[PDB]
Amino acid sequence: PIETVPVKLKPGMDGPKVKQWPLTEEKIKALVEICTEMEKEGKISKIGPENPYNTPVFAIKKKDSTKWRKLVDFRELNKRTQDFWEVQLGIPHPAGLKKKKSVTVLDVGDAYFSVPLDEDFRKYTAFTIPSINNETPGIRYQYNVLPQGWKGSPAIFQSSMTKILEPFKKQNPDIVIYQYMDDLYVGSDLEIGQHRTKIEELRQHLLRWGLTTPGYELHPDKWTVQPIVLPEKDSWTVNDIQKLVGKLNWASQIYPGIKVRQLSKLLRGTKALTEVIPLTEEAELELAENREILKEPVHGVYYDPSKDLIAEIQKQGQGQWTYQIYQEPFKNLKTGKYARMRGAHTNDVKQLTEAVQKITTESIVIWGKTPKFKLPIQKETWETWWTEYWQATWIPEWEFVNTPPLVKLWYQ
Amino acid sequence: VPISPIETVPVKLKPGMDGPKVKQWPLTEEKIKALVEICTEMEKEGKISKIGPENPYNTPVFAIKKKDSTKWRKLVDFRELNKRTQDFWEVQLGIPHPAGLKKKKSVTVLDVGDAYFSVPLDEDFRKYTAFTIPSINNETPGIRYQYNVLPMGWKGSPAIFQSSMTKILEPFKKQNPDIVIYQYMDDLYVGSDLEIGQHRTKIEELRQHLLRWGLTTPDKKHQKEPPFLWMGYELHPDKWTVQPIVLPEKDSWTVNDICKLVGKLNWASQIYPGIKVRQLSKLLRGTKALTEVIPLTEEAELELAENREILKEPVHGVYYDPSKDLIAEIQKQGQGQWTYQIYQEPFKNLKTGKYARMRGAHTNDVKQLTEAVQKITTESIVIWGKTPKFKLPIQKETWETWWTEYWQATWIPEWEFVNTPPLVKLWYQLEKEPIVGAETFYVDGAANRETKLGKAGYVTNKGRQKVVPLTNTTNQKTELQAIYLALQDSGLEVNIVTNSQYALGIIQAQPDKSESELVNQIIEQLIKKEKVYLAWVPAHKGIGGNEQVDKLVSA
DNA sequence: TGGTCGGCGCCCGAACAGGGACTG
DNA sequence: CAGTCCCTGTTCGGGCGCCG
Ligand SMILES: Nc1ncnc2c1ncn2[C@H]1C[C@H](O)[C@@H](COP(=O)(O)OP(=O)(O)OP(=O)(O)O)O1
Ligand SMILES: OC[C@H]1O[C@@](CO)(O[C@H]2O[C@H](CO)[C@@H](O)[C@H](O)[C@H]2O)[C@@H](O)[C@@H]1O
Ligand SMILES: [Mg+2]
Ligand SMILES: [Mg+2]
Repeated sequence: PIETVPVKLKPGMDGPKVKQWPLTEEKIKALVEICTEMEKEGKISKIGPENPYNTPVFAIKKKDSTKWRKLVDFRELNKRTQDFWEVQLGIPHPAGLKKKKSVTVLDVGDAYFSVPLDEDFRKYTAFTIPSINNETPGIRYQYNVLPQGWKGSPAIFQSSMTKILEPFKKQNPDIVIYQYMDDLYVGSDLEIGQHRTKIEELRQHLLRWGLTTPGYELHPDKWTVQPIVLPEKDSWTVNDIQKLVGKLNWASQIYPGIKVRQLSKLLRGTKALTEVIPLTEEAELELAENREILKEPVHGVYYDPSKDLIAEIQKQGQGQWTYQIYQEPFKNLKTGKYARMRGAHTNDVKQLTEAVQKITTESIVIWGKTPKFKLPIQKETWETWWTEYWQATWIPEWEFVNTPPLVKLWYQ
Repeated sequence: VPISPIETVPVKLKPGMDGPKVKQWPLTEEKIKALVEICTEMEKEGKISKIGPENPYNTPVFAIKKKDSTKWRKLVDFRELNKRTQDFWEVQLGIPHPAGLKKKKSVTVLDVGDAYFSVPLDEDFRKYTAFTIPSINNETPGIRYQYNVLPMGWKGSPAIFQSSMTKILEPFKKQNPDIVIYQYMDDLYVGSDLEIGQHRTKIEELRQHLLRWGLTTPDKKHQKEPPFLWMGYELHPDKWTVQPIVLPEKDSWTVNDICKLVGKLNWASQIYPGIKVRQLSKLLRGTKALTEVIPLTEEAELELAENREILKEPVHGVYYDPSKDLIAEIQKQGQGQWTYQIYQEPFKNLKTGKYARMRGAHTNDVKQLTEAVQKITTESIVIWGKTPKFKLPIQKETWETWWTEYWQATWIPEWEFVNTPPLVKLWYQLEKEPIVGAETFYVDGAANRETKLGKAGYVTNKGRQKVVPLTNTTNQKTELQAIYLALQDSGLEVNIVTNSQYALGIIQAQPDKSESELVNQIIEQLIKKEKVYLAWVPAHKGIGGNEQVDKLVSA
């Protein structure tokens, strides 16, 4: 007996109709067990083909969890409700979260199951469970409460959420707390022990309200950037200077102060690539000045809350991956590199999956948004394996690119 | 007043739209006889009801003879009613494969009598069914009828039946957790490890359960005894095979001929190893009339010959043993053709298949093998819910060299090398660093957008030079041509500097095959080299050799 | 006679997206 | 600084095979 906040799709827009993809035996068994308890608890109830809407479902294990977690891919539904959360009930983003020495992430999705869901909206949460070898037709469900991974669930629950938060917020007025989807981000500058302790107290607050909590520890102040860097060589071959001029020429699309003239002067003839070229004094200084400009920040790059974040990733090899986050081309809000991630030197898809997860997390902490990824992978390759390695409760938007590397700008 | 048997499914029309109206077909009197007897029979059951002209809806009707039977099948063309009926979400997510089935001591295959006609249609929606009956003459009007039950040819029939059937089935399944029931439309496959007498007890008891909801399983299509006929397969206690496939014998082939042929051979390739459709499909590309006659090349003929000979010997697959591993082995068949076998015990196949898809204008065997592995993995997960271990005709070091060096993320799941030739390899490797003592060719080409005329040429550190005129070309084609020239005119080791990103992108992905003959010739030369270093510089930067060759080809 | 529905598979071609290079 | 043209790759609907 609680009022159900009415929910509407964006205007002139129809519900998600997205085919369910094949699932492994372990994932189907996990979902069947999860859903059956959910049906008995009344969170979901079976439905039929009259409901034309469907969203894909699968299961994941969080890092070190060993326990199956139901994950619904609501990306299509969320875009069709996109106006609702941003315009009306959106959570504000604490610009201070990225500055905290430690930030812990808690899965509070279970709480959303408390509140019920608008009777008129439930038709859009439909998801089908497949069977191995198609022994059975699809077992369809729909949600009676606030679904985990929908963008309405934190927004509608925010009024309830803040009241539960309000005692703890007043007992620790400098601890920053942020809510993105099923997760609670809790940052503090305390020492490690105090921080983890304070985390338990927040867990107790949820417990008395009746929400079970199963957390990731971040350190946004540790987070660094990966600037463009020019090599350091005792002697320079023609090929070396040719590589350098092309890099610099591309870099000049970002830092307009780059100059190649004095370095081009070294290439004047028609020379063998391995011929050694001494650098002139004028080139040495031009190369010096450039190395400084690349330390500098780009002119007039700032975040625009209206624009979308775009993330690009490059596979550098030997387990090394570089990324840039931006909104307008060549104006990069952040650039970074990852190395020695899980699956390094054995599995590219696992490494790409990890990197996507890390980058998304950083963007949530920093801008409170997930970027749209440009993924350096074939579409068929990614779709086959990505769910195997996914350990997160959200799913960003992505697209697939094939751009071979004319220049190694981002990584030496 | 009629009667209600099992729970119905609400079915609205699409909003602001109204029921079907369209006049009946000029049905031949011979067909007309069959419907009248059946339709009158339905009314006594309560499947159908008469309607006064207060029902202003008409939709055509026809019928086809039941295959392998004297009976006739009764189809209501609902194309306009579908158009205006609400969309459903199909619950049929695929087709069951026999290789998925575990071995069962006792198996029963039984069919439901009049499947769609035992399932009530939505009460409010019943009005839209209306169709006009026909007579031997045009004098007698014929009665108007509205279905009280799901009708064949509606776009909502399959999903409603499948969802309704599962709801009826579920209570029984919960009661008997150890029975396997494969439910596909109205065909039910029941398997148990119960001894045959006990199994039939459950089988009959299941028949009673379906009876309670008005679902009738006649003895007429009840299979107590092997070999069972199920989903186009013949099921035996320890093995299965496809029901025999007849390939047309025609001496002269039309277009429609090859399509049927091709589509049969694809069905055959799930068990028969090594089926090849490449050359038979070559005959179908860019043809106008389905009726048009087409002659078979000596390629499509030879192919078709070995395809028929494979069918000569009977083959069979086995069933799935969850205890043992799944194994997929792949062979390269040439011309972008791959076949594979999935098995558990050596030489006892669960199923076979082929991957022939040509993806990309320029590609290599390693990319295609990766594609075939992915297709097998997804197929395996559907049938068995797990990924097979892979046996691949590619050296462990070849794969390591490819994937580490490629700029795209690529991966193959757990696999081992099998030394069955032809082995898959990279035909050439580009050097990471410039080659000392090798001649450096600065290459470029340009072409005039209007004339389609162009030049391709190179300049080198030794002073070697060439420029060649070309006709009916493009900038892209001349940049490739420039590279081809440097390869032709160079020794076994050569450094090439281009400003063409297009060409560099093609070549760096180590293609061994291309739709472009020019790229094939470049490949041909790359394979003959000992060392090639390709490097890129930006055009119009006044750099070195590149500027000079740029002037020559621009002229 | 020619004619319905849903599912899955293949191979095809056409229509569409988008990224560089070059043209004014 | 737009507007093309190349060239490539994706999508989608058509035919057929197969199952109800
Ligand atoms: N060619 C078709 N067109 C439309 N629907 C079909 C067609 N074939 C089969 N179906 C549907 C309707 C049937 O009720 C259901 C089962 O097929 P089927 O068993 O062959 O006929 P049937 O069950 O109605 O008669 P029977 O029990 O005597 O075989 O699948
Ligand atoms: O990966 C693309 C592929 O994913 C699907 C279904 O999973 O679409 C989902 O992912 C897209 C890319 O993020 C979203 O834009 C879309 O909303 C979501 O349904 C397929 O539709 C698509 O082919
Ligand atoms: Mg039947
Ligand atoms: Mg040029």
